[PDB]
Amino acid sequence: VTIAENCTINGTLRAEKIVGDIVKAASAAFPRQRESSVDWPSGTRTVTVTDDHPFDRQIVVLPLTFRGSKRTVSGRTTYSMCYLKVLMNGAVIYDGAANEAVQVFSRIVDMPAGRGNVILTFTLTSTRHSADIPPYTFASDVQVMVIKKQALGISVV
Amino acid sequence: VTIAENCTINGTLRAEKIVGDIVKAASAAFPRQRESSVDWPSGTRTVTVTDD
Repeated sequence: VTIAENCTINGTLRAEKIVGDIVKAASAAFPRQRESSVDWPSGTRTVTVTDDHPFDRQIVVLPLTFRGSKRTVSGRTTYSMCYLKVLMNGAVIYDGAANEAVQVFSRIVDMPAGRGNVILTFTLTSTRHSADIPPYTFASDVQVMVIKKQALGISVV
Repeated sequence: VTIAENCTINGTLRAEKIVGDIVKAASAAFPRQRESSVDWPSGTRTVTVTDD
């Protein structure tokens, strides 16, 4: 069926695939490495978006908050840094580090139509205070949405 | 087309605008003003939502 203008269903629409201006969403938590009683985020999450749409799309990475720590023992101060590296199709697009203050990563990745699948890799690494004290870092979940760009519902200029 | 009851699609539904029980979204970044080797966010963004 090809409808050139408005189509109005007054009941229930049961569609398998929708290629409209709806939102797509995926989410995951970083793998946790643990010892004794404490764990920290350390690992990689790979998000694949297929180019199965006829219009360009925006992949929005929602605010991801990552933070390290500082510990002073016997007057000696040690840092536990949290490194977040974000790759688009194998090319580094973000490389951030947190020591004490929180760092927030939220980005827009322009995926066009027909260019191919877009792969976003989020690698997070935590460094220990010393050989005996494990890393003490925090990192929130990675959440990714796909939106339409230049849509008629919401516009942004 | 006007349908008074359920409509079922066994393939791909491709609509430009969808009006009902859906989650719309938009996003942008603030303009950045820069000098030498340092930039900072400073600017205006507008989000318009249509009453449709």
